[PDB]
Amino acid sequence: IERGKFRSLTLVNWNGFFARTFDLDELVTTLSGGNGAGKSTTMAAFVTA
Amino acid sequence: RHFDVARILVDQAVRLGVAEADFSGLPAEWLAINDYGAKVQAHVIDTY
Amino acid sequence: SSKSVANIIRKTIQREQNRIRMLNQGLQAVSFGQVRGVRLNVNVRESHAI
Ligand SMILES: Nc1ncnc2c1ncn2[C@@H]1O[C@H](COP(=O)(O)OP(=O)(O)OP(=O)(O)O)[C@@H](O)[C@H]1O
Ligand SMILES: [Mg+2]
Repeated sequence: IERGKFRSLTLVNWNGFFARTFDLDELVTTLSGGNGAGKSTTMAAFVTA
Repeated sequence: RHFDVARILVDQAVRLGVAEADFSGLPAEWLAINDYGAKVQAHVIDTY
Repeated sequence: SSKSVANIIRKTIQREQNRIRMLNQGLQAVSFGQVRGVRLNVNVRESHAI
């Protein structure tokens, strides 16, 4: 009971992200931006971590 | 309609300069912007 | 025969390089994301020039 949750994701000194923290939602988090915004970069952050 | 407004406003606001606090390493807070539980996370936009 | 071969290859390579370099100016700075232009680079390979 009481499944653990990912609360936040931090990127430090990355291309386009010097210091950025996203607060992960309990149900759904939706990145949105134009092509080249760097969303794949954020998911890359999550996976590589 | 609130959501469909918020998005649009943000789309219009982020084209106007950047926020200098975003390089401070200090996360911004989730300021409430209405009743019913809507929240926003953004530093003040200073450098136009 | 080997000399004639090498000569004809050199001439064909030069002609094709000129054609492609002339064609490159047929592009007008497309705007895609952070990509601002596309170009074709043609260069004789030194490993093959030797
Ligand atoms: N390894 C890399 N080397 C150089 N530039 C890169 C690299 N990875 C990403 N970029 C650039 O960083 C910017 C963001 O790329 P990315 O693929 O993360 O964007 P995106 O908004 O997630 O993409 P899309 O929405 O099309 O999936 C783009 O300019 C991309 O060219
Ligand atoms: Mg992407």
